[PDB]
Amino acid sequence: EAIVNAQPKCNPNLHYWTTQDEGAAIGLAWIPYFGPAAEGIYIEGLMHNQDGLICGLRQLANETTQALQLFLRATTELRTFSILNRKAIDFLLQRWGGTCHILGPDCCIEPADWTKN
Amino acid sequence: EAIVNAQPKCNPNLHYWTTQDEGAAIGLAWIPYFGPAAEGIYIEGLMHNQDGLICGLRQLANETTQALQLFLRATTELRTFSILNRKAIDFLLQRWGGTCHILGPDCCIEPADWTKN
Amino acid sequence: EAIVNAQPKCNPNLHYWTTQDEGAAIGLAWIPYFGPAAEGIYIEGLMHNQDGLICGLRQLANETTQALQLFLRATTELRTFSILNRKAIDFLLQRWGGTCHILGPDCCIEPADWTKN
Amino acid sequence: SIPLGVIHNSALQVSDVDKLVCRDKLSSTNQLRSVGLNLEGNGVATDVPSATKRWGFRSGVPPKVVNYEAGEWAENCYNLEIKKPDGSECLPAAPDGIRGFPRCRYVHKVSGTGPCAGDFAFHKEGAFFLYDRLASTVIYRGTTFAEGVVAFLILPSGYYSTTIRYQATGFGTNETEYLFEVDNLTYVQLESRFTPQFLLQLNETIYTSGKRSNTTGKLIWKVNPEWAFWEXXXXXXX
Amino acid sequence: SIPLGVIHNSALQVSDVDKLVCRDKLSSTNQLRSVGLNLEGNGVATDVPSATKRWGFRSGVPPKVVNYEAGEWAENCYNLEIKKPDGSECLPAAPDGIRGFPRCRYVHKVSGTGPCAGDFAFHKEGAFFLYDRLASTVIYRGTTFAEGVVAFLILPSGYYSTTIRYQATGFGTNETEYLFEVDNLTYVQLESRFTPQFLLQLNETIYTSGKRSNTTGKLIWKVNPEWAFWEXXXXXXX
Amino acid sequence: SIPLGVIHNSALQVSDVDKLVCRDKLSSTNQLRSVGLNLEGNGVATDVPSATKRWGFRSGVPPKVVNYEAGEWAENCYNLEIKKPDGSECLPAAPDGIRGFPRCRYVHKVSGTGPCAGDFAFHKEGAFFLYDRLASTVIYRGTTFAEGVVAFLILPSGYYSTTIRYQATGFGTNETEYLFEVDNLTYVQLESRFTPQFLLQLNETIYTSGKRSNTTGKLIWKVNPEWAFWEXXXXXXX
Ligand SMILES: *[C@@H]1O[C@H](CO)[C@@H](O[C@@H]2O[C@H](CO)[C@@H](O[C@@H]3O[C@H](CO[C@H]4O[C@H](CO)[C@@H](O)[C@H](O)[C@@H]4O)[C@@H](O)[C@H](O[C@H]4O[C@H](CO)[C@@H](O)[C@H](O)[C@@H]4O)[C@@H]3O)[C@H](O)[C@H]2NC(C)=O)[C@H](O)[C@H]1NC(C)=O
Ligand SMILES: *[C@@H]1O[C@H](CO)[C@@H](O[C@@H]2O[C@H](CO)[C@@H](O[C@@H]3O[C@H](CO[C@H]4O[C@H](CO)[C@@H](O)[C@H](O)[C@@H]4O)[C@@H](O)[C@H](O[C@H]4O[C@H](CO)[C@@H](O)[C@H](O)[C@@H]4O)[C@@H]3O)[C@H](O)[C@H]2NC(C)=O)[C@H](O)[C@H]1NC(C)=O
Ligand SMILES: *[C@@H]1O[C@H](CO)[C@@H](O[C@@H]2O[C@H](CO)[C@@H](O[C@@H]3O[C@H](CO[C@H]4O[C@H](CO)[C@@H](O)[C@H](O)[C@@H]4O)[C@@H](O)[C@H](O[C@H]4O[C@H](CO)[C@@H](O)[C@H](O)[C@@H]4O)[C@@H]3O)[C@H](O)[C@H]2NC(C)=O)[C@H](O)[C@H]1NC(C)=O
Ligand SMILES: C[C@]12C[C@@H]3C[C@](C(=O)N[C@H]4CC[C@H](N)CC4)(C1)C[C@@](c1ccccc1)(C3)C2
Ligand SMILES: C[C@]12C[C@@H]3C[C@](C(=O)N[C@H]4CC[C@H](N)CC4)(C1)C[C@@](c1ccccc1)(C3)C2
Ligand SMILES: C[C@]12C[C@@H]3C[C@](C(=O)N[C@H]4CC[C@H](N)CC4)(C1)C[C@@](c1ccccc1)(C3)C2
Ligand SMILES: *[C@@H]1O[C@H](CO)[C@@H](O)[C@H](O)[C@H]1NC(C)=O
Ligand SMILES: *[C@@H]1O[C@H](CO)[C@@H](O)[C@H](O)[C@H]1NC(C)=O
Ligand SMILES: *[C@@H]1O[C@H](CO)[C@@H](O)[C@H](O)[C@H]1NC(C)=O
Ligand SMILES: *[C@@H]1O[C@H](CO)[C@@H](O)[C@H](O)[C@H]1NC(C)=O
Ligand SMILES: *[C@@H]1O[C@H](CO)[C@@H](O)[C@H](O)[C@H]1NC(C)=O
Ligand SMILES: *[C@@H]1O[C@H](CO)[C@@H](O)[C@H](O)[C@H]1NC(C)=O
Ligand SMILES: *[C@@H]1O[C@H](CO)[C@@H](O)[C@H](O)[C@H]1NC(C)=O
Ligand SMILES: *[C@@H]1O[C@H](CO)[C@@H](O)[C@H](O)[C@H]1NC(C)=O
Ligand SMILES: *[C@@H]1O[C@H](CO)[C@@H](O)[C@H](O)[C@H]1NC(C)=O
Ligand SMILES: *[C@@H]1O[C@H](CO)[C@@H](O)[C@H](O)[C@H]1NC(C)=O
Ligand SMILES: *[C@@H]1O[C@H](CO)[C@@H](O)[C@H](O)[C@H]1NC(C)=O
Ligand SMILES: *[C@@H]1O[C@H](CO)[C@@H](O)[C@H](O)[C@H]1NC(C)=O
Repeated sequence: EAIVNAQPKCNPNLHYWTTQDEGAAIGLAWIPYFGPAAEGIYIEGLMHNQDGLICGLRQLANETTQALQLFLRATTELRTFSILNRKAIDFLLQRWGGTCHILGPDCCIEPADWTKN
Repeated sequence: EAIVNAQPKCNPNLHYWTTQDEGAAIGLAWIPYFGPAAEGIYIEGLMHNQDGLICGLRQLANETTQALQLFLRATTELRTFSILNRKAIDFLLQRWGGTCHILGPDCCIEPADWTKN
Repeated sequence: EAIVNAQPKCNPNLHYWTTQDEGAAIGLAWIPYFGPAAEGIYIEGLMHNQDGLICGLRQLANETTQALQLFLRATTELRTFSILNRKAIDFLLQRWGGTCHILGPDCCIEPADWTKN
Repeated sequence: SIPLGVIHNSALQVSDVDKLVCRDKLSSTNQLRSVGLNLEGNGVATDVPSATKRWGFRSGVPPKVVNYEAGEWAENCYNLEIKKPDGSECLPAAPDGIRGFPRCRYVHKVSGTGPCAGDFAFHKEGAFFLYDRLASTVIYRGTTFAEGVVAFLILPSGYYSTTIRYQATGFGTNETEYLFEVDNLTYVQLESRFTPQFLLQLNETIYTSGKRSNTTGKLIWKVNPEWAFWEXXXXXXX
Repeated sequence: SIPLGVIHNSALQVSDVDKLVCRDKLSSTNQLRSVGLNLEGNGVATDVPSATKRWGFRSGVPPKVVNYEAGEWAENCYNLEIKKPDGSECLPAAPDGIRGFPRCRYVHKVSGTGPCAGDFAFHKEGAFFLYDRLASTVIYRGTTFAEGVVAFLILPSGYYSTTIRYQATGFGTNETEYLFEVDNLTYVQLESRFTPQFLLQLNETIYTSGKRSNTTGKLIWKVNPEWAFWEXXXXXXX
Repeated sequence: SIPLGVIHNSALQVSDVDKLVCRDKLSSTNQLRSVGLNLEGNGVATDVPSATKRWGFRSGVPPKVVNYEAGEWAENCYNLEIKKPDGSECLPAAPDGIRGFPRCRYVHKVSGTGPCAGDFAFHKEGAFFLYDRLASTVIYRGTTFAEGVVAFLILPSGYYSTTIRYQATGFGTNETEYLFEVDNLTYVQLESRFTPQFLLQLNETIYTSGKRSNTTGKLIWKVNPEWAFWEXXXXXXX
């Protein structure tokens, strides 16, 4: 569907925290004994509302909640870390879960430059 | 292989319990604070022995036990939730884990309607 | 890259322990009640330095440590069992994560015997 | 590989690995299902004396847990509170997140004593103790379970539960004594032949025939002699 | 399926499932991100009296935890130490590995008492309590959290934190009383209208005007009347 | 990305990411293996005094655990029971499911005291403490481990273990004293130069030369001076 922000307000700016993707530490900062404590493993960034992504993000997390809660009700796992890996697997199964009929609408093989041959 | 039910008896009917796949809750039943308790998250169904699936199912779970137990012996995970995701990954690796030689027997690409071109 | 063993020494032989891949147990050894204790679930093997794999293995585990530690710092999972499954998913996404342009360099479809048709 | 069930030619079968079947379609992880079936459905004896003999204590084997997504309504479940003669607990408390099996017509709650010569209680036939969407290789204290096994496959009246209480001495041995409990002072010597419905009927007649102990000591009845489910004063009663 | 966000035509949108988009590319698991957004950013009331009314106690629902990889700097967080009148703890201790929310400008630490008629405290609107990269459906004792919700999508000045302490009676009810604490013997009756900055300013004037209790009993001030954040002696003060 | 090893041109190498190799085949998850190698095999000093100096206490860093599927028989393992001078434990008990390293020729069990200025003990060089198919960044109390590192890759005489016991003061410091224990009252001053086999031989001669303490006090021997493994009464002994 489309996402229509239906919230009373929207903070259009997004001051965010997260963790870095690898990144060679300056010397021995990767060793846990020498590295930062739990409080200092975060980076920060600021993202504005170009293309309205911030306000759409807030509406998307709001609308995700019902499905997420129903998923958490049905699982017996105390802590779920596998949603994104399972979405990656679903991505591959949607495209490659059966035989790929070329020129078909559910097969992502393009022999365009194989057609000019 | 084939599954031959070799059990002393077989209950041919299957009264089953499980959890629903999403399903829009009536109003606020998805909120954990308002939703059902642990005892009332289940649905029920009844399935008969059409195509002999029930009696084959009982034999299949019986014959699965040896491999499952040997898998549980070799893992250090106290609770295993990843068997089905790993079978999905194995499904994709069997077909797409190497180069796909068209018209080959281990490549599931059918250019049938690409052949009529 | 290439792996250059830069360690002070290298044990070129590798006396290893691991667990077996399934393997029909002699009778009832698969039942946990009858099977071996935690101390006796291991097999053993010995592998020598053919192709220099042992000394490269020691250098590879040494060089893996920085990335592994940085990954463990960023995760909130107390015990991580999903690195290999996630590498399998990454393997499939690298090759099949988008449309496969035949004869392209990032598409592993070979119509060689489909070309002789 | 752990077997995986698939429906070929209007019949279930284990998918052969080295044979690739391009016609089989797996469109999403939703098509994969883990499933638990009760030993009940295979015709095993479900009475307490026969069922308990399939369980045994053992040390050195760490417990293991695997989840399953769908299960089967059980006629018989079991709930154990076993201590050693010195009063120490024989079974571990249920780990966090493991609840009782969700659908039981009869929960056989057995309380009593035994030597318990082992850190955990396993299934002697290698089956699983089925809990709420979690299958364990061991028995947890005071937690209702059905005996069962798990299957994995690719897809292409209310609920009434009544508790039947028992007392056991020499649990987990060759010489185990069981007593059906009708109240805290009135018991009936248990036989393998007694079905759940027979126990509930005998309990009601004892209550309606006034045959309960009207003293402060324990009254023990023996009884005269008097197909699967889906198809210190002693005395006598005939 | 749990919704998954994707950027089509310079606009975010939920990817329709039954429609396959071969032009979308997923090159690695790194492209998938889980993300937590604060209810703050939607304009909810963040003052303690309004915020606490969105939480409530309930039994029979097992707690659930899901992780998220990136979060948002919060203006307001909360940290609860609630006991029953008899002194038993109302909230469970934080499980191992669950730390406080990592970025808070104001932590509202509320201590006090309430009936706590439930095993756990849930969010009445179904939102999540955001901790350090872990989102829980329940509140943990003495652990700082922001109210928030989680999103999943496919990619194509320092940190200052100050604690504002409160006292509560009748927590989790319709008749809850709150007191802003300036020291262990000097309190101010709390109103929804009081912003965090107003509380810090009022605290400093009380310290600089010597209006603190110079006795051994509790001094309680009331005060006269006197847009979102990103855009026993009583008395009076006017 | 975490490096992944692959065999190209009869030589192991780290697979470059941005270069796709269609000739590489991954037929199942079974082809992927996680693997642990002992620092032993790289030539590090394995004697207790040298090994312990590579470990240190630190707070604020939450412990982390990762599993590995295959390991290497170790010549030297270690097992620590360290308390503060006031008798409080320095190391945490092993979490459920973490057992000792499965193959050790010599387990160096060190008991004693140190300041332990940190919540956990980490490896100063960033290596892992290898347990039974689980690698941890920290040391667990009374649990046998080898020092090691983990690798990930794509595939294309019995067991005798003897315990060597030690006593330590000032553990985890620059001025640590160690004593090899031959019985509860007879000790030998420990030097880095002493190999495991030398310790076992010296222990036997002390037993066969009657040089054990035949009093009720502790007897401490010093000894005169007298390549990798795979290739209060004091006194003296020469
Ligand atoms: C999958 O499905 C199959 C088939 O349904 C199940 O197979 C059962 O396997 C168990 C063992 O794993 C069998 O139990 C054994 O039965 C033997 C014979 O049973 C009776 O029949 C003979 C007459 O032929 C009598 O003489 C005998 O006394 C029995 O009355 C026993 O000899 C075995 O004895 C063992 O246990 C006893 C009691 O604990 C000990 O005293 C012995 O020393 C010995 O250890 C044992 O009891 C069972 O019979 C099999 N059933 C069938 C129908 O063949 C699988 O178990 C099932 N898998 C799972 C995981 O559920
Ligand atoms: C995703 O985003 C949407 C939109 O922002 C959120 O929607 C909110 O949903 C909650 C409930 O889930 C709503 O709360 C309810 O508000 C009702 C009306 O609010 C006021 O307005 C009327 C005037 O029209 C007044 O008469 C009324 O008294 C209120 O002042 C209330 O009627 C509801 O009452 C319930 O709670 C009270 C107090 O606990 C109880 O006494 C009642 O018995 C009853 O149980 C309730 O408070 C909220 O208004 C919605 N917001 C908007 C902007 O529409 C979603 O919650 C959000 N999802 C997540 C997961 O964050
Ligand atoms: C992967 O493999 C590599 C190579 O084998 C390993 O590299 C080792 O890294 C550690 C640190 O991470 C090194 O330890 C350091 O050694 C320095 C020099 O060692 C001696 O040599 C000089 C002479 O050149 C002497 O002057 C010196 O005194 C040493 O005797 C030391 O200077 C370092 O000192 C640090 O520790 C001491 C004691 O704790 C402190 O007092 C200091 O303040 C300082 O903090 C340090 O000891 C080691 O030498 C490297 N080995 C090699 C062969 O190069 C990686 O560790 C390995 N990775 C993993 C994960 O196993
Ligand atoms: C093959 C199965 C048929 C039937 C529904 C099963 C299932 O999970 N179906 C889903 C889709 C249909 C419906 N909406 C429910 C949910 C799939 C579960 C089954 C089962 C459950 C319990 C024990 C043994 C077997 C029963 C096996
Ligand atoms: C779509 C996102 C844009 C931005 C970076 C995001 C991200 O994780 N980017 C990675 C790559 C770029 C950079 N190096 C950081 C790490 C991806 C996280 C975001 C977010 C974070 C927190 C709350 C809500 C949203 C903010 C959403
Ligand atoms: C590349 C490997 C070669 C050898 C067997 C390895 C393996 O796991 N082989 C399986 C298939 C063959 C056999 N049946 C055993 C099981 C794969 C594990 C190895 C290893 C183990 C321990 C430490 C370091 C390295 C040793 C590395
Ligand atoms: C178990 O009991 C039976 C009869 O009650 C007896 O024959 C058998 O010897 C006993 N087993 C042992 C090990 O004593
Ligand atoms: C029976 O005994 C149990 C435990 O001894 C006790 O909890 C229960 O209240 C008793 N019931 C009656 C009716 O005495
Ligand atoms: C036995 O009968 C009495 C009489 O009504 C009843 O209250 C009791 O619950 C019965 N016991 C069981 C186990 O059903
Ligand atoms: C008292 O007990 C006897 C036997 O135990 C029983 O027959 C009788 O019905 C009971 N009640 C009475 C006598 O009221
Ligand atoms: C809650 O309090 C309000 C006013 O304080 C009152 O009107 C209402 O009746 C109370 N609710 C209950 C359930 O008593
Ligand atoms: C205030 O009270 C708390 C708890 O009662 C105590 O820990 C703290 O030290 C006190 N502070 C002062 C200044 O008295
Ligand atoms: C209130 O003011 C005093 C005066 O400096 C200060 O020490 C104290 O920290 C303030 N309280 C808060 C919650 O900031
Ligand atoms: C003492 O308390 C009074 C009122 O509580 C206040 O006005 C005064 O400033 C305080 N300090 C003094 C009198 O030094
Ligand atoms: C550690 O001990 C050495 C010698 O034993 C000494 O030179 C050094 O100063 C000590 N370190 C500290 C921090 O005191
Ligand atoms: C030696 O001491 C330990 C602990 O102090 C004790 O457990 C052990 O029995 C003792 N052994 C002898 C032979 O005294
Ligand atoms: C030392 O020698 C005695 C003599 O046999 C032996 O019993 C003891 O086990 C030895 N100690 C060790 C650590 O091997
Ligand atoms: C007694 O101790 C001395 C020295 O400690 C030793 O030489 C002697 O062999 C021991 N045994 C005896 C005297 O029987």
